[PDB]
Amino acid sequence: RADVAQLTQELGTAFFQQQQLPAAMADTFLEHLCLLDIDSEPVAARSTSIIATIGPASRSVERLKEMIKAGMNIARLNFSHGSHEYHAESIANVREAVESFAGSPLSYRPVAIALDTKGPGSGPGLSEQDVRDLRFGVEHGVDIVFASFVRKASDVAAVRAALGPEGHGIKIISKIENHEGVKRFDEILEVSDGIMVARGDLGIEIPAEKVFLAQKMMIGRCNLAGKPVVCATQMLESMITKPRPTRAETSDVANAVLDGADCIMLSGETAKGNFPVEAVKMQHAIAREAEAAVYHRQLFEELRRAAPLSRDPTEVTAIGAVEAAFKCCAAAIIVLTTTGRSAQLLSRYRPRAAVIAVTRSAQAARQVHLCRGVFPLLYREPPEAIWADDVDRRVQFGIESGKLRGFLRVGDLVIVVTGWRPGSGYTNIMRVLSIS
Amino acid sequence: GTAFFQQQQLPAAMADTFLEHLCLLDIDSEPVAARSTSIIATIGPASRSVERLKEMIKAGMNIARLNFSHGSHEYHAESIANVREAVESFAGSPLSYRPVAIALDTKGPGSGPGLSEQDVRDLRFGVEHGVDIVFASFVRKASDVAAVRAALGPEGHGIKIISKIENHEGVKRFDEILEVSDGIMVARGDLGIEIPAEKVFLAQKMMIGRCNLAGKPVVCATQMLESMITKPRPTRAETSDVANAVLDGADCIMLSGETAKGNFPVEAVKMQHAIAREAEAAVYHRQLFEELRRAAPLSRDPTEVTAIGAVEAAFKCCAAAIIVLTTTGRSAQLLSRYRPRAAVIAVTRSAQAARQVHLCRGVFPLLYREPPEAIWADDVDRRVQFGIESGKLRGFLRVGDLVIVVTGWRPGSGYTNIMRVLSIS
Amino acid sequence: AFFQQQQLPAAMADTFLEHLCLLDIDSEPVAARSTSIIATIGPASRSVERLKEMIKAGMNIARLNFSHGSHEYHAESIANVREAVESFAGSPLSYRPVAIALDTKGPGSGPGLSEQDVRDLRFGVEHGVDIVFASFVRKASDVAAVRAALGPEGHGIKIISKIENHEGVKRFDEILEVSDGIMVARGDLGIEIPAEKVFLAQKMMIGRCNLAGKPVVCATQMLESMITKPRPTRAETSDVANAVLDGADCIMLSGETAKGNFPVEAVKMQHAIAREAEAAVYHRQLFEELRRAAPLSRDPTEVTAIGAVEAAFKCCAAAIIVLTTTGRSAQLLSRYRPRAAVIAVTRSAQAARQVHLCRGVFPLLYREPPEAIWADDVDRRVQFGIESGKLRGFLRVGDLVIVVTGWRPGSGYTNIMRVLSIS
Amino acid sequence: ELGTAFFQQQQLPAAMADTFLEHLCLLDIDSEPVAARSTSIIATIGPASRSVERLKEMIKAGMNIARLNFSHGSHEYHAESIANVREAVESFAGSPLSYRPVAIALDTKGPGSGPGLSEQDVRDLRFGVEHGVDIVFASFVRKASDVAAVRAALGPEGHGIKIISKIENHEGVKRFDEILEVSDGIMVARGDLGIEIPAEKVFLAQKMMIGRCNLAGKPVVCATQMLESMITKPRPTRAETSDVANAVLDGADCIMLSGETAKGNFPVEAVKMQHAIAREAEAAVYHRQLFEELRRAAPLSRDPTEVTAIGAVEAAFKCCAAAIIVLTTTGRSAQLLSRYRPRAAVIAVTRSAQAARQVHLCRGVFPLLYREPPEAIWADDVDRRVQFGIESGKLRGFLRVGDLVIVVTGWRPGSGYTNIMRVLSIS
Ligand SMILES: O=P(O)(O)OC[C@H]1O[C@](O)(COP(=O)(O)O)[C@@H](O)[C@@H]1O
Ligand SMILES: O=P(O)(O)OC[C@H]1O[C@](O)(COP(=O)(O)O)[C@@H](O)[C@@H]1O
Ligand SMILES: O=P(O)(O)OC[C@H]1O[C@](O)(COP(=O)(O)O)[C@@H](O)[C@@H]1O
Ligand SMILES: O=P(O)(O)OC[C@H]1O[C@](O)(COP(=O)(O)O)[C@@H](O)[C@@H]1O
Ligand SMILES: [K+]
Ligand SMILES: [K+]
Ligand SMILES: [K+]
Ligand SMILES: [K+]
Ligand SMILES: [Mg+2]
Ligand SMILES: [Mg+2]
Ligand SMILES: [Mg+2]
Ligand SMILES: [Mg+2]
Ligand code: NA
Ligand code: NA
Ligand code: NA
Repeated sequence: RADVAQLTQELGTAFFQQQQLPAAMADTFLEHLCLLDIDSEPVAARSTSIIATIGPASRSVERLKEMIKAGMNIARLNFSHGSHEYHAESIANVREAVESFAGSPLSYRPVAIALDTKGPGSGPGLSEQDVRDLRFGVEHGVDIVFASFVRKASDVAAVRAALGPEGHGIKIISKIENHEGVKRFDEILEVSDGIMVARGDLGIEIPAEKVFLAQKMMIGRCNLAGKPVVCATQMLESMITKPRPTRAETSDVANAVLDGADCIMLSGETAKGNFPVEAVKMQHAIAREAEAAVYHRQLFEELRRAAPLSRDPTEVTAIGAVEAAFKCCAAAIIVLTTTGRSAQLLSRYRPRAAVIAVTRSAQAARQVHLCRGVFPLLYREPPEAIWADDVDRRVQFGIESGKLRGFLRVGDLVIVVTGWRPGSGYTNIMRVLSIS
Repeated sequence: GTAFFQQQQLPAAMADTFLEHLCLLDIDSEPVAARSTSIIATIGPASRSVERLKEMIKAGMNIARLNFSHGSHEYHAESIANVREAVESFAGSPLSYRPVAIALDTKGPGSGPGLSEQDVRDLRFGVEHGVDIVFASFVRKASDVAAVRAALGPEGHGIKIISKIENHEGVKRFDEILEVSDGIMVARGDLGIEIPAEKVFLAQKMMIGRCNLAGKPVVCATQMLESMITKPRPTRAETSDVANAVLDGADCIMLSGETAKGNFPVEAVKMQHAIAREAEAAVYHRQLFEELRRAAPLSRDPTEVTAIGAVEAAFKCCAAAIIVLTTTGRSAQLLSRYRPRAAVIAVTRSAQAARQVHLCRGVFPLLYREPPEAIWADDVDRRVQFGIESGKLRGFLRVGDLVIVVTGWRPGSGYTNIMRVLSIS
Repeated sequence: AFFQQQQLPAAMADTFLEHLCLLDIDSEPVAARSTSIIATIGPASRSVERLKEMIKAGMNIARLNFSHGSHEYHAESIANVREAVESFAGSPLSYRPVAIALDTKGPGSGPGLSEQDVRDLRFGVEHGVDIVFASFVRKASDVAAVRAALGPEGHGIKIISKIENHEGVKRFDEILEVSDGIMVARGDLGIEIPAEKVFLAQKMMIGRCNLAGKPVVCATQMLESMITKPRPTRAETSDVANAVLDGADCIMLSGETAKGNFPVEAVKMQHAIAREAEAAVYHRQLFEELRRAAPLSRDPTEVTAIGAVEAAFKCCAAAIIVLTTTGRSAQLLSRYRPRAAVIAVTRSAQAARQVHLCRGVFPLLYREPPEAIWADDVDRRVQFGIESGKLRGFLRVGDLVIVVTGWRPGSGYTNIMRVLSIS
Repeated sequence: ELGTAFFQQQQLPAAMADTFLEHLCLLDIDSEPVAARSTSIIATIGPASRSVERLKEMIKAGMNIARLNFSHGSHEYHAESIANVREAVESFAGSPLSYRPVAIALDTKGPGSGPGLSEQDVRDLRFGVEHGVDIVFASFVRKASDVAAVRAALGPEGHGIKIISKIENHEGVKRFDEILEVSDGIMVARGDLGIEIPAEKVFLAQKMMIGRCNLAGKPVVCATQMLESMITKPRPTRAETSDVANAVLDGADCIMLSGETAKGNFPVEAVKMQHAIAREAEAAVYHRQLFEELRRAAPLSRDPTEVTAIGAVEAAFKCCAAAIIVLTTTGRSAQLLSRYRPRAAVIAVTRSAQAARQVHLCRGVFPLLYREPPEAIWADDVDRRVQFGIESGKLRGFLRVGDLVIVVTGWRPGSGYTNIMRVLSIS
């Protein structure tokens, strides 16, 4: 207790009874489980992003507005079904629903658009349909590609080549769907931006009883590499027909978050099901509960022990900022980022504190949804004449959005992460600030 | 030789952190050990046939659950007769005979504040028909367990009482309930309606952790393979749920509609068996054993002291099994609480203890039928040899394997105090 | 080559046992010596010429034992120490501050702070001593009497309570609470309690001081045989190494420097052993345990300190440069025992002297002209830390350093940590 | 059932701590040691400690191993020292409470230069075999071939003599692994080591060698200048008491006295001081981390003696066992228990007088020489030896009725079959 006694006197016992903080303070994983409390309410914003597949049940602008409000962060377009005209209309509807909230930039929630490819089929690699669909993606400015049936590093290179010179900024998330993809995982992760554990095909390609081993291994390896990992397929399957999920489905969603997944996905549940909005709301409710149940004490210790020494100032600042956030129970870590990289490096240490990422790049704001606990804020103001004042205005924008979004209150401590000069790659500063 | 350290997730077992353990999990590393998490199958119209029950026993069913929320006493007496006929059909080959427990799951208190009159009648029927376990519905406080125990009367003292936690009050009063119960059931069906659905996993993980700390059996129940009531293969969420219940530390996993009324009762049992085997090999024993040891208090009880020594010895040599002689099952339960990787082969003359020890993870009961040898030390050795011969026939043991043998210094329950390292010949 | 030195193979070990197995006599220490050396000034070490050699050998704190000698004698010792210290002031990038500590005679027959101690404490204030080593502290009220005897002009003097008997050990927690630090005074402790129990008292007190983040001094008979012999015994080198491994902030020399035949050699020996022992510290366990035990805090200096030490370990930072007025920001970094040297840039001459009490804090006294813009003044003090660090061998071009500063002037506002590449 | 007082003695509050830092913070000068002293004391025999009367006082003070330094004195001088040690030891053979085996160790002059074993070392090693010494402390061992030369010189009759390799220079430290592999144990010979390598590096060599020996399960001796000032002064310095305590905390199986007992004015007081400090330091060992690390670092084993030893040590910790009674012919089963550093005393019952003397090299092993004729029924002979261990334990203060003990035996007679651990209640 002496390690939390002064902070308990200052913040109160009510603060320390919420968000599974009694379980967080435990000295062993066993004691942590024993202290999990159904009466300990989650307080933090939901950190695991929700990917919802867009289809006939979730295509209308009106329905998409409800889905964004329910918690959808990434809209998935499954190119296994529908024409280019159909998907272009889905993209337009998503963009219309997203831009309907651009009224106030303080609450504007960016939504990424992901293109999920049909796949190689009987072919040994990049199909002609995938080449056409990937070209459509670049032309329509998609943020992410979920590349189907990635079996080796050369499959990812073929996807990158098909995106051409104009699609260099698009994130490639390799879908691991068969035995070869699992066995060649390391070479695939090395050349990918992230991974999707595509359990539908994986569960038919390898014995169904082995899928959890592949899922846990891939999530662990992605967490170690600091690259986003998506858990997908049949997470809330029964909700395609019923308004409430089974006990196995709620458990699966909670366990994907506890495993370390950055994102969780909905397929038939939102694309064609009877309750698309309810499915998004259910993933949101479970992820909030499960994130608070993460045993950060061991996770942070293990991420530090396993991660190699780094001479990169962004990485060095990120670990210092996460350590500082844990020391004071910081409400948030506000970070300025051009590409999303500084926010991704904070996310890899899994802080309890929300990572509020302030960026001018609309694409980076959408793409950072791939990183757990990163809350993107799109800054729209033109640059100030003095650079230091432009940095300060962006930090204040993060604070004001954080106050109005519920993340921050007067009296809270926040960690602010910035760099010494303009441009990407120069993050090197960490500040402890009292919110006024 | 060399292939041995490739199997049963041994590369992941040797890892220095839980994160690296996860990174080393291999879909090609085949499980070798026998499946340690017991399977409880609910009996109903889909699974009452004596011939279908024989297939369920072969598939891996260890405990037959009788749900007294449906059917009369006449119905449940027929279910018991059918289970006993199917189980006893294998008694002609003692080396492969698998005991099967019979559990009575009560209707519950309804709108009442405690033990119902129907529950009193059902509990007496349970004693009269010799059931091994009671799964007491809606246990909300310690007095509910005392009322169940009193309704079982003087003749039902040996029946195990597994308290079902199904509502907010049961979760909040968990410690006082566990203290007076033989074990717990995380009854997720009612729990998921009584508390928010998104909070059930917290209740399940807490209860399993607390039962593991207390060394008392814990059952994970309801909708684990729900889609298998009508489909031949489960969903990805269902296989994950079964695997995670085992990784959480559940001693038993259960099937309800999947075996009582569904079209795939045998396949549901086979699926739980296949998943549990994979998940048990994926347990990070290095941390689990260390934490169970650190949390367990010092003990002056020789059975408890021998059990921790035997489990430590089994991990040191990668023992294929710990062979234990037991009258009540207690010596096997105390070995099970330290979660050894080695199968705990429990040799007993008590048909009831043989059935009840299925509640304890990794305990493989063998019912010894022979009358005692005149020389007690020779009778103990004959039982150890029966454990070895059964283990060999069932694939648990081979010549060259090391086994830990746990026995006592005198006849009768409560005197376990010896651990021996034996090479299988 | 980098990873072969300063016991880095042993530092990477997964257990304390494997760390011991990987210790290498060929792995040379590269970091500057972090444990301060306290040398007792007496007939063998009073000359200005001798004191210059002692400062060069590694003496950081000059102890005046008021159990012997008059006020006139000690005033002359103080003047000689100050003359020797100030003779190196011509090179500001290499100047080493040296603290002056007054070790009291003690209560004797007990009851009441001695009238001799009242006079000696007033002498200390008048002569501007940095530290008081208060003899035979048995309870919190003894520290209060020492503080009261220092008066209004002595508020800034650090009180290091000497634990010398059973009562002091038993009432340790209440003593530490009101003291700036502790001295494990093994001479009297070894006569007051059984000789074979002193190591238990030493290890307990060092552990509790490390937990509290307060300085702890190991003292007496560390290199005893060096009073008459040019080389110490095997037990003496082991004792010095083990005091550093136990977690002592300072190590002391008494008769070895006050009256011995080899005072300079004794200082050189403590310096050589301490540097080897500091590299042999198993930081992986020490940092984790200190981090887990240090309470959660909303004080920005405490929050910045742990973030800075974590960042330093992540990049193998050559140093943590910190700006400090009172020494507090450097003390809060020192409590986490970084491998990186804590270079404390200060304008206060007294704070520069007193921070030698905290392990791994290298004080630099800032004497460069002031800048008109506060932001430029801070930057120049940071560049001074870099320049002094380069000259002294702490830093080289290409090294990474962690820089710790505040958002406004004055003490108590440290809240910034920056990762900086040298040149 | 143990009482409250039980958990306050032998640093049990510090033993229960969750971190090493918390363990240090909980060390208590008022928490009295209760266990018997486990670190053996080696005393060098010389003019100050040669008389039968002085040796009797040294045995009473705690001397377990008598060291004969063949760097000085003739074969006739050392034969008289050996006879005096044996006379002093056998003078207690009447009283079971006072009789204790004492090993005799021959410390060689060394190679000086040359390319192999010196002619003097060959003759001195032959003298050792002829006079039935238990241990050889081989001076200036630099490589594995130096150990093989000592092993060869122990002739056809002395293959059972333990070779403790003395590491005294840079080459010995650098070639440590190959030396330890072929040796029975190691001596950290700090006198020469402190002249051969920089004085400030000796502690690194000491801690490294003790750690590697602990990992290998082989005895390690800390030697030279431990209580140096006691050659002329009746009490040691603060650095000397610290050095003894830290050698025990480092993991040394034995501690040594050289000039302190060979020529000093206070030989008996030096032995008493080492006994007093070792008892305090053994209780201060952080067993929770030590056992966990020894467990994690030691490889998996299919040797039943090793498997039984770890099970027995785990069981001893679980019940706070007063002792682990082990039957051993060569000492190996006691050595394998000792490597896991139990807090419980390891009472080793043996018929071998040589094994009884030699097991003093292993920390926490209390040898009991058994001389009853063998029973016709082997199980009866085993039971009689187990009860001999219990009754000796009761007489010596290790055990009382109601205590729990762990008993380690094998399934058949002869060395190499240890495979049984039992939990017994003392009646
Ligand atoms: O995370 P990224 O892509 O490296 O961006 C971080 C960069 O953002 C900043 O904080 C602000 O940069 P800009 O003013 O160019 O937007 C830089 O100081 C820092 O290098
Ligand atoms: O586990 P339990 O019920 O305590 O039974 C263990 C008992 O079994 C035995 O091994 C054999 O006893 P029996 O010969 O009476 O079957 C005893 O020595 C021991 O006390
Ligand atoms: O360690 P201390 O005593 O709190 O001093 C730290 C202070 O030093 C500074 O870095 C510089 O302050 P000054 O300009 O007054 O010297 C402050 O920003 C900070 O509050
Ligand atoms: O430690 P060692 O030399 O292997 O001796 C252990 C041996 O002692 C015994 O316990 C008793 O053997 P003996 O009857 O031959 O003395 C054996 O069962 C065991 O193999
Ligand atoms: K697809
Ligand atoms: K029921
Ligand atoms: K004094
Ligand atoms: K010699
Ligand atoms: Mg697919
Ligand atoms: Mg129910
Ligand atoms: Mg004194
Ligand atoms: Mg020598
Ligand atoms: Na996110
Ligand atoms: Na089972
Ligand atoms: Na000993």
